[PDB]
Amino acid sequence: NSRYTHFLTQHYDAKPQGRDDRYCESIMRRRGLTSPCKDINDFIHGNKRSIKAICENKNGNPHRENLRISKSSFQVTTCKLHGGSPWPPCQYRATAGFRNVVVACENGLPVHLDQ
Repeated sequence: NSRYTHFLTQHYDAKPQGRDDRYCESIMRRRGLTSPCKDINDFIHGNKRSIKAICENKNGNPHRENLRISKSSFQVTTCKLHGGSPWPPCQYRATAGFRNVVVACENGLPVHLDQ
């Protein structure tokens, strides 16, 4: 698993078209993160197998206490809440970045994104 499933719902979108403010506003609503508005949330893009592989030597290294960092870089879109209210409509500003990602793994599956 349930935590791996939750990780995908909250943090994975394979192939976005736009990666702009409108995208953030749409996907945050679709993934159930707007009641109340989540303040910051990252979405990782690309192939699911590469993300799972962070949990193995194939695409990851030990990081800090009990986390793992990816060897490869990923396209990641950060959505940051704008305005002063916790309640909809939730307005977001998007950053379309590219970087290594840090996760915690359990039984070989990512279950938490650091962020």
